[PDB]
Amino acid sequence: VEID
Amino acid sequence: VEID
Amino acid sequence: YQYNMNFEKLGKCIIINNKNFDKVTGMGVRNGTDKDAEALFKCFRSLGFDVIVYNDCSCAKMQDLLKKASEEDHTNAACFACILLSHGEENVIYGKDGVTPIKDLTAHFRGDRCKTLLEKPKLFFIQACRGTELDDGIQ
Amino acid sequence: TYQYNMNFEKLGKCIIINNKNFDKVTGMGVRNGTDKDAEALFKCFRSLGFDVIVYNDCSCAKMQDLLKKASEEDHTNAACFACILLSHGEENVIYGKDGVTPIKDLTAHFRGDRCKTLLEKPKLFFIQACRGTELDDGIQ
Amino acid sequence: YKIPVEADFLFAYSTVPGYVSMRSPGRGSWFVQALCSILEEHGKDLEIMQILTRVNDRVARHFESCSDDPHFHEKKQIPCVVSMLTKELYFSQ
Amino acid sequence: YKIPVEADFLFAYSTVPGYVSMRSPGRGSWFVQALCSILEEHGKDLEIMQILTRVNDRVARHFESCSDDPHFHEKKQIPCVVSMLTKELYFSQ
Repeated sequence: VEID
Repeated sequence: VEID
Repeated sequence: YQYNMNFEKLGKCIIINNKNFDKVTGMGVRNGTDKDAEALFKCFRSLGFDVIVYNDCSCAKMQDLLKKASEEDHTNAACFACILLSHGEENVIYGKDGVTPIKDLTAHFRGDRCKTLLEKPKLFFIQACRGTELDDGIQ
Repeated sequence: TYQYNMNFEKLGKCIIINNKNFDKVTGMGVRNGTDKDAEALFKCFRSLGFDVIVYNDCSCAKMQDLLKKASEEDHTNAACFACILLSHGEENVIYGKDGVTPIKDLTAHFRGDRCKTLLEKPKLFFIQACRGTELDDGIQ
Repeated sequence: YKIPVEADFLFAYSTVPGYVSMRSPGRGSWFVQALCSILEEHGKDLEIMQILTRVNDRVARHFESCSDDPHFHEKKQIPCVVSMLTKELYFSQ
Repeated sequence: YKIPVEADFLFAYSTVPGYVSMRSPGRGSWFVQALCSILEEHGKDLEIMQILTRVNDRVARHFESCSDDPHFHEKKQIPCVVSMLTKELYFSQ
């Protein structure tokens, strides 16, 4: 998962 | 009228 | 799709009614706020909340009041409500002796800091300024 | 008398701003997955009845201007307005490809006194973006 | 399994960020007057967002300021509801 | 007569102030997945606050992060709805  |  | 309200109590309701302020703060008397607090007391009492009104609280008193409430046992309560009546600025509310961040008052009731209110609504009503802009309106 | 009046010739405009790529000076990485978001949102809001428009990799100036012009259009025959922002962000702020711009300034264009034809009509803003660096560990 | 620690909060602000909040010394603050009025009639049969939406409408339409300081004359106010609720909330049953 | 200039806005944030917002490179952001999912099924028959409340619930319960960085492992997210709406909003009729 990634971060905004 | 008054300010909070 | 609805919060479960089948509990022995609706819940605790804290009203913090700040009318008078230390001259150090520069803030004036909040006339009319007693009528607010009484009207709110009746309404939330009528809803079923166990309401208690605190008057002219210091920042430390407000911090302690909410901390103590978050540490009580809410297992048999459906929800929690808190009402803040005071002066303020953005993200902050006035005690009688200065300002305290709203985030710090409400953080006590986070899921990991108040297990007995987990999955239950936590309501905060705030009458206070949030800056100095005025809305002139239109039409 | 408790619902917004929806009896207009059209539902309204839906603007999607899909920011995937950023100037490396900004420190921001590629937002992989955002194209799938923009596609899903597009199909979804078109299905609702919105006139959907998708903008990609916008600068801060482009976003400000894009929304300014939309606010200056005639919405008399629309029931409402929707805008969707997909990007990086920090508190109160959203990234263009070349920097940050306040969320307040993007939405201010549609204020009652600056967009009279949307007066008394709902103005919706959907924002996918970080608002800081805190993480929620969860509980139970 | 887990639930976000910030879930299930609701903040009902008397006004929007950056803005002022008005109070009549004789009758009380605009937001509270409106809040109590709507709660008195509909506290038991409306969902909380319906209640606060109506409060928004009442503050927005029924109130306009009078002040001899023209800087504070004929001003308006809109409250601001912040919801992290995950279900609908009724104060009954 | 007059209406506040800040009235009738609604902000649907993917997360709460100060916090991070999650995105799956393969599936898209959590908030958008949930928003679209609920809108497809209930966009035409539910009020906007009911929709976003359900979005709040789905993001809060159906999602939990996986990362090789343990700093970003098993994290959660709750969205945040800010309403200055003065009426109920349905996307039909």
